[PDB]
Amino acid sequence: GNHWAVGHLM
Repeated sequence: GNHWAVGHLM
């Protein structure tokens, strides 16, 4: 996965 962008999928 990616470090950031952890506030969209979940």
